[PDB]
Parts: sequence; structure tokens; C-alpha cells
Amino acid sequence: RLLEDALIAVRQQTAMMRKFLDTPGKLMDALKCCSTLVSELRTSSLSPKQYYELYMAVFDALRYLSAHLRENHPVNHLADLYELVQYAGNIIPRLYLMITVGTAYMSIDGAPVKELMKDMMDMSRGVQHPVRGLFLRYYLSGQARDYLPTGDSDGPEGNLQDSINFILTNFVEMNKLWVRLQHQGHSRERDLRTQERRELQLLVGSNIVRLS
Amino acid sequence: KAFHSWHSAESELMKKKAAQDKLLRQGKTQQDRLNQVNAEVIDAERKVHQARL
Amino acid sequence: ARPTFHITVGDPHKVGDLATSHIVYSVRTKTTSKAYKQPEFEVKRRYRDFLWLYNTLHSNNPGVVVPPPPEKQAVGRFESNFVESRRAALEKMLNKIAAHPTLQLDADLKLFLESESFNIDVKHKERKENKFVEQDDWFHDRRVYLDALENQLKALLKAMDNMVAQRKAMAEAAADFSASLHALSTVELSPTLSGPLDALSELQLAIRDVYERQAQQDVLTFGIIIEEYIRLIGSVKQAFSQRQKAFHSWHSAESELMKKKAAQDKLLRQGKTQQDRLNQVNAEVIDAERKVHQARLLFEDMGRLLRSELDRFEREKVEDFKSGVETFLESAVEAQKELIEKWETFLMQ
Amino acid sequence: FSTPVDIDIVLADADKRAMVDVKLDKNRREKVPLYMDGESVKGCVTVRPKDGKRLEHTGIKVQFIGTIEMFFDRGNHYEFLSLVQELAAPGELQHPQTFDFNFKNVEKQYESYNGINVKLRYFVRVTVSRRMADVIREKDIWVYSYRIPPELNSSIKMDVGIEDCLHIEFEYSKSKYHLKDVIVGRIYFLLVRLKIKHMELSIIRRETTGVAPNQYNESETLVRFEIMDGSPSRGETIPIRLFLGGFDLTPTFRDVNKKFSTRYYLSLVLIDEDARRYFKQSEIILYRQPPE
Repeated sequence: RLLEDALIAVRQQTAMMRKFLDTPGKLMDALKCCSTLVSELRTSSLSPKQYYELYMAVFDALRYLSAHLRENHPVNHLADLYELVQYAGNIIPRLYLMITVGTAYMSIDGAPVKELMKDMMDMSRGVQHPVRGLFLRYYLSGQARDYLPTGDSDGPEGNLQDSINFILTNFVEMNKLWVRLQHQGHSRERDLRTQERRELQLLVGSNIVRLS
Repeated sequence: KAFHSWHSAESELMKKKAAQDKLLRQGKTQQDRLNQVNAEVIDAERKVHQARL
Repeated sequence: ARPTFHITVGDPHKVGDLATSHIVYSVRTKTTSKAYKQPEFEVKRRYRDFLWLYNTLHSNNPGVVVPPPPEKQAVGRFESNFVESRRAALEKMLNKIAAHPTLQLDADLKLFLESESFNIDVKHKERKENKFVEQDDWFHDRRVYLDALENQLKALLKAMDNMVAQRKAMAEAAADFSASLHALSTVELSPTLSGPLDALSELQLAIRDVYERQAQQDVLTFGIIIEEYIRLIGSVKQAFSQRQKAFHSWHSAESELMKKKAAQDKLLRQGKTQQDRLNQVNAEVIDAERKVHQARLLFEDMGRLLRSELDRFEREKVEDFKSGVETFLESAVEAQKELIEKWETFLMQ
Repeated sequence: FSTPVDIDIVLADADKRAMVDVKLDKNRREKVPLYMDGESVKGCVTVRPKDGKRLEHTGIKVQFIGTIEMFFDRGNHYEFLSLVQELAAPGELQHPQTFDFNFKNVEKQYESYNGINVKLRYFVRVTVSRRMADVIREKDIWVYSYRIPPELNSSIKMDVGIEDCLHIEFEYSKSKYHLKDVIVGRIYFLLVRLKIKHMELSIIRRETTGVAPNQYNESETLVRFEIMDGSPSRGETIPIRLFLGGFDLTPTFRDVNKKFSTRYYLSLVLIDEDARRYFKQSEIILYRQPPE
């Protein structure tokens, strides 16, 4: 029942989100409408799987924003924005908003990129919910993938090293969330956790892929 | 006296307007008397303005 | 806090029959309002207390609004619905007033909502127990304008009465049209005439249920808000009257001052009055000026208040009637949708 | 008729001078000219007559006032600054007239404030004195107070807990933040034997009014910022980055004219699965940064 009720809500609003997301200036608008959206994903409830599905649905809708953004940053900074967005009330909405700002910063920049990246990670020591952090980190993983601290993505002030560390952090983390996942949620949900755990492992392997 | 006459003009205005309101809150008002009382109201309204002036 | 006042009116301790018996409601204020003492209080008010109270709000707020009361039994019986209307009427009255910081500030009301003993004992306890043309113009403008609304509101009211009356038949008729058709449908037994005819019977019952429901859906929503306005218009008629009293005091002060001044001068230019007795009259001439100055000044601020109440009044009106129309829309579509769903059911037979 | 006379006050720097906004009751925002301590206040009083009559008066003056208003009561108003300039002697007015004024190097010791039980405001008051009823015109002003970086700004660092149940070390990067500054911090978990649903960081504003046992405290919660979703274990570090620019705070005001205080607190709240709530409050000084 649950998933769909949400999904209905998602379809209307993601459309409104997108109309804003599309447009620079209303980029700002996109963010308010979006501020209302992530809360669903803030819901504490859903199946991993159901949530996962939402994760694509909003995420992908958001991917239109990321491309938009990657045009938006080349068409102007709007300083300190990265910080500025993090007044966004709560944590997944907010963070994603920084992250998006991060992605913009990468797109123009290179030198301060590293410093930021590191911040984010740090704040990423913060999601000790396996899932919210995972999807986030995943989302994220895609967001920085093009912008990793070395050459392939681009070649930041620093290089491979910074990057290596980063993924590793992720890796470890990735192990953490997942393993923690095993024990995450209610005690008697061990098999649910196993099907579901297999799903999100896959996600992990892309990183590994990034590494190759 | 000029003051007395104005004030009479004003009192006259209020009488005629109050009559109009009463015809109105019968709920059916013949259109004959609605125009006639209103017209007189308007002449009173000038009388007031001129008198003040 | 002021609008953030939370009110449940429940518990219909409807004192059983007397033919006039008075429902006593919990009034639970759960209130984060800092205009209400208790974060929760429940009082158990009876109709009479509220009506008065409502009036009290009327009384403490000089032009400064007082929306419609708890619901009238002046058409009400004692019906759950009626009492609900009352409950609602209050809820509403209360609701709004709470989201008006001022009416929400009536102390009786704080004590009322936040103490059960009724308005009454609270009410003892609380009292510890411009140019001539310009004012006259504001009075006549207002008189024509708000006489125009009242006539319109009175016309909408006799429409509401007819519209409720004339749902009783076809609806009441079709309730027997259904039985008349159904009857002859025991006489046909041949499957594809019996079957349709019983569906057609059913159709008349459908028309009956929807047509009648619509007195209650739409007409009644409007009759409540129309009634609320006429009372509110009545109440600001009182605020006006208060301004006429102030106008009366102020000219009274002025005719009394002109006299006092006159006595003074004639005594002076008698030229046979000692400076002792002059000083007694003179002082009193100067106290009369203060009587003119204080009486005029409050008369000006009363008119600032009357303006303010007007601008307020209008503002409320726009929002109220929009909700009025929206509640009608939802209903009008739901009535018609139910018939569409019914029409398909018997198209399919 | 109307008024026989209307008074307007025009400053000499009215075009170039900056203006500032104030939040007042029910979301209203006023905008007034902006000043600081030591600035001169100068301009013109413009008298527009409206009738072809005559105005007999017993003097015309302009005053610069700074005052503190308590509990919405006129009898509790205290002027902490009053300066007078007499503009005209007793006389008549028959036509429009303008008068210059200059208040030299005006002391303005406090920042303007509009609160719950307290107002602090500055204004110019023109008075035309008459036999029974004065003609009075006020003209409101915002005053800010400025402060350079503090000599000492220590980090706030502490270990706190519920014994044998929850032990945490929290750290905030400064004790003193400017109005557009950032709370950078961390929460570190030493012992966790409770099931934590979420953790939030709150900025609480306290207005303190009165003297001695006559103390009224009004409390308002200006942010609720979630910093953790879910249950950590020991050795877990949660980063805090809270931007103050999103909440439009007033500075910290301490014992202003010995009548009121406005103070800001960071309140860290943890909520368990059964809705139990564990907290620690810490004062932070907010200040208005001088622009360079």
C-alpha cells in the first residue's frame, strides 16, 4: 500500500520539482520544492526495497537537476552557496543540496575542490543509518565520479592520492553501512536484510569498477 | 444663519436617505419612487455642498 | 500562538430533554498560545455561557469584531446536528477569534476556556467584582454601503429557505416513485423486463438520496455563513452607535465650555468681582477645555478604530466567502458524480 | 477640515544613507535609516500648512530620543538619551516654513530591538506647542552596535552523560559567533546503551526582562536542525555544520541599561525510540561584525 501512496505523492511533486530544477534562477525554487520532497525519503519506515525504489525515482528526477547544475555552475557561481544551502533543515535534503553545490564547484573549479570534498566526507561520517547514507553516498558517488581528485575525473590540485583515500573511506564505509545493515533495523528482520543486502551490494561494485 | 440653513440641508438629506433605506428593506420597492426619492436626495446633496461652500 | 491555539469542542454532554436543554461540551483548549494559560484546559460549557461570552467578546471589543456565536436554536431543535452546528459555530467562532489575537485576549475568555465554571462567575471575578463635513460624510457613506450589504444578505437568506424547502419533493416524491415502480416489478417475472424495471426503481431512490442530500450539502453551508454575517453587521451597528455617543459627548462638552467661558467674561466685565472668585471660574473654564480635549481626542481614536474594524471586516469577508464557494464546489461535483456512477450502473442495467 | 499643519522630517544624507529592516508583530517588516554610535543627526523639519488660516503656537522644538519600553506600558518608558533643539519661539504660522537642525556627535549606546516584553527604539520627535493640544511627529531610526573579532574565542568542549547509559563528548568551534557565522562542531560517542532515533541541534533565544525577583523570561526556539538519523555505537563521530545566516538572529544583549537581556543558547537534543529526550544547553554569544 505504503509504497504507492508515497509514489503518487512523488509523481506530482517531482514534476513540480523538475520544472524548477530545469530553470536557472528557479534553480532556487527547485530547492524549496525539493525541500518539501526529501522528507519522504526522510520517512522512517519503508522496505529497503521500497525505499530503494523511491531512491531511483527521486534520484533520477534529480539527475536532470545534476545535468542542469553542471550547466548552471558554468553560467555562474552565486557564492558560498554550498554553505548557504545547508541551512536546509534536515539532513538528507540539506546534504544533497550541499552536494549538488559541491558538484557545481567541481565543475568550474579544481583547487578548492579537494578541501570541500573532504568536508563532505566528514560530514559523511555522519550517516550511521546504513541505507540513508548508502543511497546518499551512492548518489554522491555518481556526483563526484566525474570529479574525483585525480586525472580520470579531471586531475585536481593533489591527484590520485586524495582520491584513493576518499574511495577507501567510502569503501570502509560501504562495509560499515552494509554490515551495520545486517544488524540495522529491527532484530528479527535478518532474511529481509539478506535479500535486500544483496541488492545494494551491487551498487558498491560500481565503485570498484570506478577503480578499475 | 448660513450655518442654520446648511444644517437644515443636511438634516433634510438624512431624512430623505433614511426613507430610501426603509423602502429598500421592505424588499420590493417600486422603481418610480426609488428614482424620485433618489433624485431629491441628489438635489439635497447639492444643497448641502453649496451651503457648506 | 494566537492562531496557534488548539480547540476541540467535544463531549456532547447533551443534557437530556427539557425541550430547550443545553448541551455542554468539553472545550478543550490545548493551546500553545501564550494568550491561554493552560497548555490544556477543558471546560464544559453550556450554550448559554457561550452566547453570553460571545456577546462579551462583543462587549470588550468596541467595533473590533465578533464573528457569529455558538449555533442558534432559532431554527435549531436540539438536533445532534444542530448542537453540532453549535459546537461548530463555536468552534469556528473560537477558531477565528483565536486567530485574531484580540478577541482571543478577552480575559473572561481565558478564564472561560481555561476554567469550567461558566462565563458568569469569571465575569464577576474579572472586574474585581476633524471637520464637520468629513465625519458626517464617513457616517452617510458607511450607512449607504453597509445598508446595501444587509439587503443583499437578507435577499440571499430567503433564497436559502426556498432552496432547502424545494428539495422535499422531487426527493420525497421519488421515494414513493421507487416503491410504485418496485411494486409492478413483482408482477413482471420475465427476466429482461423485470430486471430493468427494478433497476429503474433503484434509480428513483438514487435521485431521491442525492437530491435531498443537497439541502444539507450546499444550502446549509451558506445559511450558516449568511447568518454569521448578519450578526456581525448587527454588532458593528453597536460600534457605530458608540461613536454617535462620543459625538454627543464632544459637542456637549463644547456647548458647556462656551457657556463657562461666557459666565467668566460677564463676571469679569461686571468689574466688581474680586480676583479670588475670578480664579475659581477661570480654573473651571480651563477644566472644561480638558473635558473638550479628552472627549474630542478619544472620539478621533474611536473613528480610527471604526476605520480599522471596517478594513478588518472587509478582509475577513473575502476569505470566508472564498471558503464558502470552495466547500460548495466540492459538494456540487460529489452530488453529480454520485448520479453519474448510478447512471452507469443502470445503463449497464 | 483635517489637520491645519503636517510635519515632515528629511535628513541631509537621505539619498546616500543606508536603511535597515526590523521584524515587528505578525510578520511586519519596517524599514528606517541606519545609524551608529558617534554619528551626527542633521536635516530639516518641513512644515506643510494645509488650510489658509493661522496657527498660534508657544514654541517649536525637535528632540532626538532613545528609549526603552517595557510590557506595552507607557508609564514604564525610560529615555536613556534626550537631546533638544529649539527651532522657534512663541508666534504664528501662516505659510510653509522649513527649519534646519543638527545634533552633534550623538551618543547611541545600545542597538535597537523589538522583542516580546521589551522595545528599544530611537526616533526624532518634532513638537509644535499649542494652548491645549500639541502637534507631534515622530520619525523612527535604527541604530546598530558593532564589534571587532574577540581577543579570546575559546572552543566549547565538554563530556556529558546519563550515567552507565549514554556518555558523549561534544565540541563547538567557538564561544562567540558573528550573525553570519557557522557552527562547526562534532559529537563523539563514548558509551551508548540506549536506542537513539535521532539527534538535533537547537538555537534557543531567551529574552530576560526586569530587575531582581521581578524577572520574566520569554523563550523562543529559532531552529531545530537534525544532525543525526539513527543509532550510533561507541567511537562514532557525527559532524555539525550549522549556518547562522539562515535564521536572522539579533546580537547577544547583556543587562541593557540594567533592564533586559537577550541571550542565545545551543541546545543539543537526543531522542530515543520510546520518545525519551536527553539534552544539554550551552550559551553562545552572538555579535554584529563591523564591515571593513
